[PDB]
Amino acid sequence: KTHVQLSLPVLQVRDVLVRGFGDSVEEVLSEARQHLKDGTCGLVEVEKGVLPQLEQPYVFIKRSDAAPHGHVMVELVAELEGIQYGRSGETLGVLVPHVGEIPVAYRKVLLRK
Repeated sequence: KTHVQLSLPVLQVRDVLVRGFGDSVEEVLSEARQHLKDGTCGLVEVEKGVLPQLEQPYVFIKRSDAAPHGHVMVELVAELEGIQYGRSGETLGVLVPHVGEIPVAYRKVLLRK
């Protein structure tokens, strides 16, 4: 399928134990996609002071369209030293590995895979 319905655990930035996916734009997009498939991916909602507490390169989920079955359609965009790789809509948050942190909420998305 080109799209997959996922429910992403929303984590508080100060709870996150693994604060990014790796060391290059290509690796973080790769790793993010693998963790999304494996159900081991969390979402941090971006506000003032969140991104400097996480590791670059960043992987964002961004709204790709204006929401089947409650699931917002999203795609992945990476960012490193102020340059983004991908072009998409509004940020829903920054993806991180999930290693058992307790979420505050779930975000239903339809991921372009």
